[PDB]
Amino acid sequence: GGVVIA
Amino acid sequence: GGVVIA
Amino acid sequence: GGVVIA
Amino acid sequence: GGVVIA
Repeated sequence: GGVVIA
Repeated sequence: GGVVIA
Repeated sequence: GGVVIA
Repeated sequence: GGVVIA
């Protein structure tokens, strides 16, 4: 599970 | 370039 | 599990 | 370049 702002 | 959530 | 701002 | 949450 995760969140990426890139 | 990329993003992987796996 | 994680969060990345990059 | 990249981000991996795995």
